[PDB]
Amino acid sequence: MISSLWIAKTGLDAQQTNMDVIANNLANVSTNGFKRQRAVFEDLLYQTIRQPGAQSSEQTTLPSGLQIGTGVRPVATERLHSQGNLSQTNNSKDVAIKGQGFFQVMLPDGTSAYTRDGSFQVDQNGQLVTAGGFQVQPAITIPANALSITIGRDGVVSVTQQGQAAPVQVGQLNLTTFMNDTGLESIGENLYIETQSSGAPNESTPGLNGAGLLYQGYVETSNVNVAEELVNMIQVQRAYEINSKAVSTTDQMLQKLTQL
Amino acid sequence: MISSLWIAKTGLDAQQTNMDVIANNLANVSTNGFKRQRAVFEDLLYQTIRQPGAQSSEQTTLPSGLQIGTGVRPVATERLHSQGNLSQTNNSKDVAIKGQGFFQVMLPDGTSAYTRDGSFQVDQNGQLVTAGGFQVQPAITIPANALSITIGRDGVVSVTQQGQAAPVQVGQLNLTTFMNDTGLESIGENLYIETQSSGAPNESTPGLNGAGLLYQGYVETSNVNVAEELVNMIQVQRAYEINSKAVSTTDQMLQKLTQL
Amino acid sequence: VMLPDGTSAYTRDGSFQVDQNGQLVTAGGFQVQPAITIPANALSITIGRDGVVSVTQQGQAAPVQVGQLNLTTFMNDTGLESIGENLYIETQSSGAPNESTPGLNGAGLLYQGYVETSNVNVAEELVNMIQVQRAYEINSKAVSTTDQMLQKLTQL
Amino acid sequence: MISSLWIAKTGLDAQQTNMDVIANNLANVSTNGFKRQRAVFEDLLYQTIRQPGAQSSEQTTLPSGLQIGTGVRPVATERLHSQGNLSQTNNSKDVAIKGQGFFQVMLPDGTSAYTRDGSFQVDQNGQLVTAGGFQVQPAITIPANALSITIGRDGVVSVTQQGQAAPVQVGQLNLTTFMNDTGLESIGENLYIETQSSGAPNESTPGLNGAGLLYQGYVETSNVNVAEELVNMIQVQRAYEINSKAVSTTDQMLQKLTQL
Amino acid sequence: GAQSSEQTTLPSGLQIGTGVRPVATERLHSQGNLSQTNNSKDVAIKGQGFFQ
Amino acid sequence: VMLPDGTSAYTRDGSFQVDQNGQLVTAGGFQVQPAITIPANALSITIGRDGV
Amino acid sequence: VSVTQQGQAAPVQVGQLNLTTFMNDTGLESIGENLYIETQSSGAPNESTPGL
Amino acid sequence: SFSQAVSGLNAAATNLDVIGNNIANSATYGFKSGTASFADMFAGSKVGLG
Amino acid sequence: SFSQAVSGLNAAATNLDVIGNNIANSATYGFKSGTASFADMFAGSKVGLG
Amino acid sequence: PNTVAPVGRLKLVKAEGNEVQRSDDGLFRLTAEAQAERGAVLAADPSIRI
Repeated sequence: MISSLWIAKTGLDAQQTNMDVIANNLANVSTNGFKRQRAVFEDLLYQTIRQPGAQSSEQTTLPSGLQIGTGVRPVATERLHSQGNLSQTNNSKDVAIKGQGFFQVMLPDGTSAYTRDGSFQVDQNGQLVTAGGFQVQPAITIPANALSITIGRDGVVSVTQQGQAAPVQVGQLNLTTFMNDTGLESIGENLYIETQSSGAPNESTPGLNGAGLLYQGYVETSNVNVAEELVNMIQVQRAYEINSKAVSTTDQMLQKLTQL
Repeated sequence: MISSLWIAKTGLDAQQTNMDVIANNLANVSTNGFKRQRAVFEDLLYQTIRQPGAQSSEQTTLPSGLQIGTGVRPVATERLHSQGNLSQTNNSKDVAIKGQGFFQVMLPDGTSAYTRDGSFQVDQNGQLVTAGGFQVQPAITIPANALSITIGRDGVVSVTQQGQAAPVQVGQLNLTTFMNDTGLESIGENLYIETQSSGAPNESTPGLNGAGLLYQGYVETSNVNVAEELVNMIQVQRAYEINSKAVSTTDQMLQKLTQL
Repeated sequence: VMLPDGTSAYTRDGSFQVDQNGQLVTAGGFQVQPAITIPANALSITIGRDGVVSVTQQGQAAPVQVGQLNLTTFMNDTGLESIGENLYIETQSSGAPNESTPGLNGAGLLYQGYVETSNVNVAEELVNMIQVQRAYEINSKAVSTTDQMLQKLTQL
Repeated sequence: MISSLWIAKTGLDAQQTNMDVIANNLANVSTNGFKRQRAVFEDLLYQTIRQPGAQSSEQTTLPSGLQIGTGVRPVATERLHSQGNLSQTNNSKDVAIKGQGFFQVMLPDGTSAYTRDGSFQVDQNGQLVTAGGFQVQPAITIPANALSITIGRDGVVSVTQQGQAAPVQVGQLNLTTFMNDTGLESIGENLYIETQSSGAPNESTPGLNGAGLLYQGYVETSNVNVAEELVNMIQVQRAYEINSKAVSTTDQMLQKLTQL
Repeated sequence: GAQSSEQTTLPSGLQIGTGVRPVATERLHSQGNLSQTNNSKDVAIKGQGFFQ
Repeated sequence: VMLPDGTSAYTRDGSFQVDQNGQLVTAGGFQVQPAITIPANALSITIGRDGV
Repeated sequence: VSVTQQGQAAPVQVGQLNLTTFMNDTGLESIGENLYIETQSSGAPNESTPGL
Repeated sequence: SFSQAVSGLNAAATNLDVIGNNIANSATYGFKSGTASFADMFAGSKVGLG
Repeated sequence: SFSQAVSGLNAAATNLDVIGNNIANSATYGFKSGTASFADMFAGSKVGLG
Repeated sequence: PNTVAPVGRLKLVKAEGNEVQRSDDGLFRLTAEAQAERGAVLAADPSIRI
C-alpha cells in the first residue's frame, strides 16, 4: 500500500537470496570440482516526478530533477571459474585438470554434459565412467587383466598388460572448451550443459589451444574460501536486520496514521 | 476546507517521500557503483494579507506585513557522487574505476548510456558486455583461446596467447567525463543517460584530464552509511507523527465547530 | 486482450496463465491478441526485454522463439473507458491505438517475474475522507437552518 | 443504503480472503510437496454518468466522462508450482520427484488422483500404497523377504532377494505431466484431480519429455517463504484497518444525516 | 476450469484451504548400532525379525 | 418469469432457489421461463458470464 | 511547455502558456463551468507571459 | 537457506563418521580404508539445493 | 569500515599462505623463497580504502 | 463507445420576458408586437447554453 514498504520488501528478498547463495557455497565446501557462486544486483526503475534538465524558464534549467527509486532486483547469479587447489590422493583412477576445459560425458537420454571433476571408476562391463554411471564420450574401455592404468599430461591413456612388458594405448582424453565459461547451465550431480549464452564447444587435445594439462593421482578441491563466507554472512545478517527495521518503521508510521 | 489541513497534507507528503528515498537507499546497499540520494525541499508561496513596507502613516512604515505560509514541496533530489569503497573479488573480468568517469554502453535501441558499475562478462561472440547484454561502446572483442586478460591502470587491455610469448593489445577502455554528474538521468540496470543540464560527454583516457584509473580484480561498493539512515528513519517517523497530530487537532477543532 | 465477442480491450495488469491449449491468457480466460502459444513439455518460459518470448526444451541447445508481445499506445490514456474486469476499451476521446514493439516510439519495456502494483496513496485518502465528512456535516447544518427558518416563516 | 458502504464491504471481504489464503499457506509449512497460493484481485463494474468522448459542442468532446467504481472482487488463486527444497530421510521408501510430473493414485471409487508427496508404505498384501491406504496405479507389488528396495533415476524399481546375486525388477514408476500445472483441482490429501483447465494426462517415464527424475531417500518440502508471509500479514492488517476506517466514516456521516 | 463463458474457461479457480492435520506417525525400522556387553544372555539380531 | 395465470413477467432481482423437482424458481415459487433444471447429486453449480 | 522525446536528449519546446490580466478582476461576469467573461466594469484584458 | 545448511551439516557428519570408522578399524588385517564423495544438486540454474 | 578490515584480513591471509608455501617447499632443490609486498590505497585525501 | 454519432440539435430561443404571453394550457407564445418585430417564428441563437 506504501511504496516504502514494497522497496523494503525487495531489499529483504535480495538479502535472502544473498544468504541463500552463501549457505549453498558453504554446504558443499568439500565437493570436488565445485565453483562458488556470486550474486549481482541492480536498481529497479525510477519514477520521475520532475524531469532532470527540464526547461524551467526561457534560459534556466533544473540541475537535477526529482527521481524516486523503487527497489533492487538480483540481475544475475554467476559462477567464478577459478582454479581450485590440487590435492594428492595417489589413486590411479582420478585425474585433475590444470588450466581450462571440461571432460565430456554421455547422458543416459543421449545428449552431452560437461564436468570438471575427474574421479573415474569402471563399470561392470569395463567402461570408464564417472561416479554416477555416466560414461565418457570418447568411450574409453579398460580391458581385463590390467596391471596399471597410466595417463600422461596429454590425453593418451595406456594399460600395462600382464605379459609382453609393452604398454598399449586404449584411447585418449580430450578436453572441450567454451567461449563463455560462466554461461554453462549447471544441473545436478555436478554437471554442466551448453546453452546459447555459452559458445559452441570446441574439442582440443590437452596442452593445445590453451587447454589445460592432465595430472594423474590428483583431485581438484572446490574454490570456496571459507574465510570470506563468515564475513559475508555477518554483513548479510546486518543488512537483513536493517531492512527489517525499515519495514517496522513504515508499519509504525501507518499505524500512527490510522489512529486519527 | 481549512488552510491548516492542506498545509499538514503537504507536510505528510514531504515526510513520506523522504522516507521513500531513505528506504530506496537502504534497499540496494549491496549494489555495485550505487550513489546514494538525498532530497531537497522548499516552501510554497506566501499569502500577503498586509503588504510589508507599506506606508503605515505619513512617516511610519510597517516593519513586517502579515504573511501566511502554504506548505512544503520537495524541489529536487541529488546523488552524492563520491568514491565508494573498493572490494576484492580476484576476478580478472572486474574493473573498478577510481576517480571520476563512466563507461559508455551501447543500448540495443541505438542510444548510448553511461554506467559506473564495472563488472563485465564475455558473450558467445567474444565481446565485452555488461551484466545484461549491453556491450561496451569501444567494442572490445576478446579472441578465443585467451589464457588471461590484463587491463592496466590506463585504458589499454591485452590478452595473453598460447604462443608468441607476449601480450597483444585488443582495445582501449576510454571513459567519459561530464561537466555535471548529478544531471544525468537515472534509468534501471545501473544506467545513466545524458540530459540538457549535463553537458556534452568528454571522452578521455584514464589518468588524464582528471579521469580516474582502472583497477582489475576489484569492484566498487555503494556509498551508503546505514548509521545515518537509522537516525534519518527515526527523524522521519517523529516528523510524520507530529504532522499526524496536527491533522488530528484540526479535525477535532472542526468537529467541535460543526456541533453548533 | 480479446473479449469473447471479438472486440479487443487493453489492460495494464500482467498476470498470465496457460490454458489447456497452451495459450497465454489473462486471469479470467481472455486470450492475448498476438496469440502467444506455448508448446508442450516446456521447461522454462522466458520473456525478453522487448517482448520476444522463448522457451527451452529437453535436448535442444538453443531457445526457440514462439511469439512477440507487441503492445499498444494511445494518444490520451485518460480517455479510455474502464470496463469492470480490470480492462480498458478505446473511445473517441482517446486516439486510435497504435501497436508497436516495446522500447520503440516511446513504448515501454517488459520485466519478467514482477507485477505492477497500484499507485494509490494511502496518506491522502484519509485526509480526503476527513475533509469530505466535515463538508457533508456542514451542508447538513445548512439544510437544518434553512428548514428551521422556513418553519418559522410558515408558522405565522 | 450508501454506495460507499457497499464498496467498503467488498474491500473488507477481499482483505479477509487474502488473510485466509495467507494463513492457509502458513499452516502447512511442514507438508511435503505443498505449493503456496497467491490470490489475484480485479475490480467490479463501473457506473457511467457521462459517456466519455460524447460531443460537448459542434467540434469539442469530453476528454473523460464521469465514471464511478463499485469495489473489488477476488478472481483467482494461483499455485506457485516451483521446485521445493529436498530433505534427506534415509528411508528407503521415500521418493522425491525432481522436476515436473506426478505419481498417479487409484482412488477407492475407481477414479485417479495425482500427488507429488513421495512417502510410500507397503501394506499387508505387498502393495506400494501411499500414506492413507490408496495404492499407486501401476500396481507395484513388493514380494516378501526383500532385503532392500532400489529405485533408479529412470523410475525402475527392483528388490534384493536372499540370493541370485542380482536384483529382480518388480515394476516401474511412471510420471504424468499436464499442460497447465496450476489448473489442477486439489481435493485435500496432497491429491489433485484432473479438470478441464489442465490438459489430459499423458504418462511418461522419468527423464523423458521434460519429466523430472527420482531420488530415493529424499522428500520435497513445501515452497513457502515465511519472510514474505510476515510482510503480507502486516500489509493485510493495515488494509483491513483502513477499510474499517472508511466504514466508520460512512456510518458517522449517515448518523449526522439521520439527526437532521 | 469452469465454463465461465461459451469459449473462455478460467485457468485457475478460487479455492481456500482449511488447514492441516497429521495423518500418521511412521516408525523407521532401520538397523541400530551394535554394542558390546560381554554377557551370556544378551542377544542382538542383525537384519530383520522379531523374538516372540 | 412465468406467472400462475400463464402470463410472463420480467424481474431484475436475482435470487434463485431449486424446487423439489429441481427447476430453478424465484424466491416465492414462481419459476424462471427458460426452464433451467438442475440434476440431483450435483457437486457444484456454476453460471457463466454469458448465461450458460 | 516542453516534452522530452525518445532519443533526443534536449527537450523540444512546443508552446507558451501566456495568461491574461485585468484592471478590475471583481467586475468579470461569472457563468457556469468556472468561466468569467469581460464586461464594461472590467477593463480590456491584456495578455502577457507569466512572471512579467 | 535452512535446508542447504542442514544438508551440509549431514554431509560433514557423514564424512566424520567415515573418518572415525577408518581410524577405528586400524590394525585389522584384511581391511581397506573408505572415503566419501559428495555432489552438488541444482534444480535449474541459480537455485542451489545443498 | 567493513571494507578496510576485510582487505587487511585478506592481506594477512595472503601473507600466511606465502609463508606456508615457503615452509612446505623446503628441501626442494630449485626453489626460491617468496615474500609478499603490500601498498595502501587512498581515494583522495583523509579517506582510507584498505 | 467510439461509435457515438450526432443525431440532431435542439432549437433554443431567447425571449426577454416582456413580449411573451402564457397560453391557456401553460405554454408561452409571442405577443402581437413580438411576432411583428421578430417574425412569425424565432430563430435559434448560438449564445444560449444548456
